[PDB]
Amino acid sequence: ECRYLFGGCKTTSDCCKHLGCKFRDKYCAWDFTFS
Repeated sequence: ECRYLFGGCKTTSDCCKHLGCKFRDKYCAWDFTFS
């Protein structure tokens, strides 16, 4: 399920688009392109 900003993600492939799961916070933080 696309875990928007601050969405519990088990991995990077568990978040929305512009978001990326970082092995640390457990949530989904922006990550896609230079912005």
